[PDB]
Amino acid sequence: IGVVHGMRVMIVANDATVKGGTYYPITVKKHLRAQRIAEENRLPCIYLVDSGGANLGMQGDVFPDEQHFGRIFFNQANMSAKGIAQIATVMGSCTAGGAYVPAMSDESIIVKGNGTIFLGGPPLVFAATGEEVTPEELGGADVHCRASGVTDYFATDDLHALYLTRRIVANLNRN
Amino acid sequence: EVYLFHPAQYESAPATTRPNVLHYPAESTNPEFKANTERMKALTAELRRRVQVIVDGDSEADKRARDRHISRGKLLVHQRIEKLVDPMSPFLELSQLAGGDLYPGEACHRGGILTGIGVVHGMRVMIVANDATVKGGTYYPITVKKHLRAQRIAEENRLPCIYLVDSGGANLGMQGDVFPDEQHFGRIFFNQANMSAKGIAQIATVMGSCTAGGAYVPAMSDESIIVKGNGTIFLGGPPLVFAATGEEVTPEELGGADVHCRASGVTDYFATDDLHALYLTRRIVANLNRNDCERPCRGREFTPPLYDPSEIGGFIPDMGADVVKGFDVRAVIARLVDGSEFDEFKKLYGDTLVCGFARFEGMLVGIVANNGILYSESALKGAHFVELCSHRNIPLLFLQNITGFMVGKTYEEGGIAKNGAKLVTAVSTTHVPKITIIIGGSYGAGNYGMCGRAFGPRFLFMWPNARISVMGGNQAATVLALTNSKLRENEVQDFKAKVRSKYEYEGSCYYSTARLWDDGVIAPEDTRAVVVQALLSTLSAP
Amino acid sequence: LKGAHFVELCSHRNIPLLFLQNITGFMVGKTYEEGGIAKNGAKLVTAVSTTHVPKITIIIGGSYGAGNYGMCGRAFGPRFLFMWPNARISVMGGNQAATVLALTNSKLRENEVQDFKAKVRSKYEYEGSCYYSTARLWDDGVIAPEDTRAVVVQALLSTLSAP
Amino acid sequence: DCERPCRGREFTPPLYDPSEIGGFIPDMGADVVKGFDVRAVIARLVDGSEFDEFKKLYGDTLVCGFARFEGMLVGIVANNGILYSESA
Amino acid sequence: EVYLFHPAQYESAPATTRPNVLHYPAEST
Amino acid sequence: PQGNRGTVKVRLDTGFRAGDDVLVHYDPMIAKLVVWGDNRATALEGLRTALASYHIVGVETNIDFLQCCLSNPGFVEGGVTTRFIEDNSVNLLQPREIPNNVLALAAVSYLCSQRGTSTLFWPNRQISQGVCFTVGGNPVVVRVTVSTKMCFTCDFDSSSVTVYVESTTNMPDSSTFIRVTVDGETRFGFTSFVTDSEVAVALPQGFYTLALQPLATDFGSTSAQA
Ligand SMILES: *C(=O)CCCC[C@@H]1SC[C@@H]2NC(=O)N[C@@H]21
Ligand SMILES: *C(=O)CCCC[C@@H]1SC[C@@H]2NC(=O)N[C@@H]21
Repeated sequence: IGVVHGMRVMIVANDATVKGGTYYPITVKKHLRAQRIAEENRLPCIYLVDSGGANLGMQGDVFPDEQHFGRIFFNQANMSAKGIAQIATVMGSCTAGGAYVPAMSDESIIVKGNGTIFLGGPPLVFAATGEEVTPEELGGADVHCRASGVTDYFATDDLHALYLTRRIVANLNRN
Repeated sequence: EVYLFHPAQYESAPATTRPNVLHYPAESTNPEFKANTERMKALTAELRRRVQVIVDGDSEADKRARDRHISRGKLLVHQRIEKLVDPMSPFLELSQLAGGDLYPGEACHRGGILTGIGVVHGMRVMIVANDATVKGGTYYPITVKKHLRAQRIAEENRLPCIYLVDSGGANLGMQGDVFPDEQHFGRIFFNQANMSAKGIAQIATVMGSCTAGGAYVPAMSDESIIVKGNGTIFLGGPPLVFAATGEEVTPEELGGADVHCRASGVTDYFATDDLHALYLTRRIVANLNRNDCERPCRGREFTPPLYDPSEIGGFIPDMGADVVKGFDVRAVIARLVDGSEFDEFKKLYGDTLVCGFARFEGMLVGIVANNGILYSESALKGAHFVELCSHRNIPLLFLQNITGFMVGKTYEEGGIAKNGAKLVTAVSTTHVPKITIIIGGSYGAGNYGMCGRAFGPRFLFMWPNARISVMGGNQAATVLALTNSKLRENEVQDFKAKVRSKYEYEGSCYYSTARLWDDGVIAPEDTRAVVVQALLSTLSAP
Repeated sequence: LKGAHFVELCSHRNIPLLFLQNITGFMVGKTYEEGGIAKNGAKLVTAVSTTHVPKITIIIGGSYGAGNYGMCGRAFGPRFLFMWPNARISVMGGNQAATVLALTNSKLRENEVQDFKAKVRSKYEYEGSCYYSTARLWDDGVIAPEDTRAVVVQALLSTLSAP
Repeated sequence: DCERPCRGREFTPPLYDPSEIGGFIPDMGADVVKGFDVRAVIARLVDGSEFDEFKKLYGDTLVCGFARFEGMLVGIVANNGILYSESA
Repeated sequence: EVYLFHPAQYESAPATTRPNVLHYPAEST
Repeated sequence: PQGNRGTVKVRLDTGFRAGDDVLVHYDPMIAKLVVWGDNRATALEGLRTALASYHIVGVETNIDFLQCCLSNPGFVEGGVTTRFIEDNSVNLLQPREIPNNVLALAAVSYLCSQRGTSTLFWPNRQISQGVCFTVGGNPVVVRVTVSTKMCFTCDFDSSSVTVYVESTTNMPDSSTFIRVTVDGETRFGFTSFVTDSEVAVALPQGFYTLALQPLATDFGSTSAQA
């Protein structure tokens, strides 16, 4: 829980230095706990997204259940419906299920070089259609900020992304 | 060397380095800039001249009527406004140029009625004052429409209503367009009763006459004031009572102040003259147990715009032309918002609809402005931004310069109608206050997508260069010429010229204003001020 | 006063209201104005305007002037409004309009009195007819008197789904 | 402590001494009871002796008006004679 | 000479001229 | 300014403070002001300067009479007879002229006192205001048109005065210091004090008090009949 522009917010940031940011069962549990605290205290949520996705080694304990990876999106949608702002800043990668985090937020930010959003990664698209595409040309900042419309703010680097996040928080009409 | 600063440093930075500051300096040496400035100056001078001739009167008949009005011990309507409102306070007069060239043979100044938002004892109120110097104060259809519009604004903003009544009644020459309908003279009493039921105070001060239907205005108000000499209230006038019972009675002994203040009980306060009447009105307003503010927070730490509004006209091209040039609406926004700061929402997606956040004297406002042809992406962006502002209770400001959507088989196949419908639905179903200003042209369904008159904005104003029509004049000429196969090749230019002239005449700002299609014409340099006042008027809304 | 009290009584019971308009204004005179006839008409108008029960009005006779306003006219939001083919709606009666305009207009000469009265009477008859009102959506149609009951029933049923 | 932090304590004491109110009060127990103007009482109870009368010429036996007690707005209804239909 | 003042002047006036002030001096004699 | 000045010593002795009410027929003397110099002429000049700086608002005084006596040639010549006051009664009782600049500045100061933080705005119009003063029993009226840029234009007979108010500052002594530009070329600051009955301005030209037109005591008088 941090203070941005004098307002208390709940900040959830992926650590890409821990197995590439992949979600362990404990990672999902901690994310859900943060969402629960934010929802019951009406704290706006900021998600700094840099994660490979759910780890396939323990997918049984991560993907299918009530308190599992989809509950993140359930909580995000329900908080957005209750007027609690959901902000996503894509500092890195978000693949498959994680790609819902920027798309289901009220406002989203993507960094140019390192920000990529796609439901199907380059390995999947090559295994499906036999085509080779880089992550940048598949789900980079240009495609999602100029054509797709998934993201709302184009960030040149991490510092610009954090500035844009603060600007988004500044314009929440919260007394 | 990498990531040395903190984002708060950029947030609190001089205007040169603050990244959310719009930088649009005036190209004062550019000949096109000078031509645009000259055009805007001429238009604004004409606007001020029309307002001034309305205030001071032009013809000799106006002078005679004003002399008769003064000789009766009556104050003029604008003088009544000046002496009723707090001495040094703003007054937002709405339909200044209503009734202009509307009824041939009559100079219906102000539509026969002055409506505005004033400040009495620090509280914003809606003032509706009849002008007895315009055909004796009789209600034209435009007069009824303007009175109803003032009542609508007051009801939707919970502004107490003050009616300074001096009117002969509905004019019998046009009774078909005045008496019978939903939006006709009885709707005034319907609105008055419903506002009184909702706790919105209705105050009537009878400075002159009120006959027949108008007599309901004092009687249906919470508190009423009648002036001794000039105040008369009766359902049936002396001509009617003589034609009925054969008796002759003067208006004073029929419905004067004594009979309605000592015996009838219709009125509550006896006024010796106009000044005493205005004093009693102020005393009534003083005793409305309305709290000064729900929240005592001020938040007045704002910075004026960094660029002079007086050069806005330099960026505005000629709207009436064979080929209309395009301009960046941000140059306008930089001259209207606090510190020229503007957080753009989707800077790279819409690219023809600019959506962003700004502040007017510390009040946060979402701005939606046209910057070219509407596409599916622009409509989706506008709808998403309107939803975002609605979820945050952020008021919306629309800046309309629109020439329809993009046509073509590909665009229809992509669902442009569906996305335009999404934008229209988002604009229609929101509950935040909405203010729209026509800075350019509003043509066709695009108007509907940009919070037109039909979509219930709190206020709507037009710049003197603005044009509103079902379609552009050039577009109308081309389409009508192409469709009309009966037209001969020898008679093409004359037909195009005629239709262009008709659309120019019926699309002008004055044509719209005379018909209460907007809430007045304002100069671009005053735009910011107007917006602020409008925003303040919405602060008492539920 | 009786009409206002009855409208309040029906509103407190959620009883729909049916107005049958044949009205030629209020009673004029010094005594009646001194007694506060405008105040009582205002009470009736307020009661009609501020009620929430469904209201249906039918013009069976004439609706003239402020009396129309007191009897749930078009401006006061009835659910439906119908006119009989003999009905007339105007700001004032044709004879009343002719007499008042002739008496007020001092410019008019004695030689040109009958023609002026005939012209104004014809204008009021033309603009007050049921068809003139119907063509301008001032009502919800013209119905025969013998069908009136049926029409009312349908209208009432249409209001059964109202909140 | 308070729903609304507004104070509004900028009031003025009555301009006439309350200690002489009894001078205006006649003997209630008497064969014929004299009448007095209740406004003289009101002038010694409200802020600045200010009083906005509601219908000064209609009731004439029931004085209705607005006043303030230490900045608090209050409607005053006072008897000033026999009740009539107009006064009621 | 006619309508020279503003009603706020009468609203903010000394007790002698403020028109909504009740004047009932005691007839102590 | 009391004490040891540059060339003279000024000493003021008074029994009244600001806010006190002087009651008539009981000690009519408001104060006594003494000035010491090296010569009689220097003492007289110092007394003139000190009297010019003595600003009293609320009670009529004889400051103008004292200035006339001090500036009288007979007094400055030397010793004068006892009947001197009776000798130069016409000269000493000369009325003080009030230029239109003083009227305009007083009206502007009164309007600024009326204004709080509200902005003067009427769309496509100049806000109209009026201030009524009494000059020698004459009800003079100043009509002012004010724009959103805090620029007043006051109208007199065949005369117009433009006053641009740069800034205002509320002094702790219930007064206001106003910086103005008269016409388009005369910049200066002055002090203004506004009551419900008069407006006082301390201009570089001197000190002036203009009485507002008194309010009627029978405003809205309805004595049941006439
Ligand atoms: C000539 O004036 C007609 C050209 C077409 C006008 C264009 S087509 C795209 C825009 N949409 C619309 O309705 N009018 C504009
Ligand atoms: C002739 O047609 C005019 C006579 C008056 C008409 C009467 S007076 C009483 C009723 N009220 C009203 O408005 N008209 C009716």
